Amino acid sequence: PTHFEKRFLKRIRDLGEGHFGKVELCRYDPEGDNTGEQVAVKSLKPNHIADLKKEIEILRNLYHENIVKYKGICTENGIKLIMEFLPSGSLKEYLPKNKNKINLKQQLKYAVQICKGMDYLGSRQYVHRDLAARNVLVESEHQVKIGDFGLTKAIETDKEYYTVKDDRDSPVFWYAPECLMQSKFYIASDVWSFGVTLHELLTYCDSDSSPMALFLKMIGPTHGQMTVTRLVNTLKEGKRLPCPPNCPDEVYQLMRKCWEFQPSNRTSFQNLIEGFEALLK
Ligand SMILES: CCCS(=O)(=O)N[C@H]1C[C@@H](N(C)c2ncnc3[nH]ccc23)C1
Repeated sequence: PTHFEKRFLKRIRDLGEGHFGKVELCRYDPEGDNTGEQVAVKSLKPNHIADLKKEIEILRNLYHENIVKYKGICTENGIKLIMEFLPSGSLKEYLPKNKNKINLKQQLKYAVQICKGMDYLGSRQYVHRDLAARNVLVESEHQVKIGDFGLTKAIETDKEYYTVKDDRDSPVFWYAPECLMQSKFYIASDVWSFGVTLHELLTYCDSDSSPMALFLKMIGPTHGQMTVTRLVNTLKEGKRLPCPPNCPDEVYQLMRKCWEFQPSNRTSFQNLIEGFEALLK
């Protein structure tokens, strides 16, 4: 049930790619008649096998309505992670195609669902470290799920954070000051990334309004080396992503509470759930 044979995983197309990992759409077809189920397969790009094993162990341990469902594994010396496939794809793919169909009420319900999924992940003592719209999957127009855990780490025992020893290519434009200045990741650091994801969601994932595009227009291009320093300085000055068009004051105030410079001053996911639900009538 949880073991998928590689020869029967018929490649269809790519769903997404990282630096060292890729997610592909496959049809698991053991009958050879093309009636098999479509699944999302995460593997290693052409090791790092230990990190995919950790991700598998994390996802197998998560059971929640707003978290992509683990289905099993496929072995090669190598390993692949098998997950349910959500045909509507990420919010980055879905929102620009459905701008007219999705109103503020629906966006706020997605924000509650992501916070519920994140609060559940935090209760398991994990930090996601990669919360962005590209990682939020659309199950239906009424439901979303957190769909990738490639950077997820277990919080160091009796500590409030995880210290990254690598961070090779990480989503710096979604990162809190403590991640950028000290490589320390708190549950509060995910709260900051959430505020950035909420900003993406409210702009319908418009590429011109993306966190990278906006910050590249605020700071200016330098590439690779000085980007993080110039981002830290911009954040120290009190500059934040602006209020999206048609975002009400009440929603922006919640978003701004995700963006307090100090981790201890930020709102929690439980407070965000209650705050958004109070706006839903
Ligand atoms: C290492 C690559 C990270 S990434 O590319 O930034 N995001 C992931 C691609 C995936 N995604 C769009 C999916 N689309 C459809 N069904 C799905 N099930 C499970 C996943 C998934 C999330």
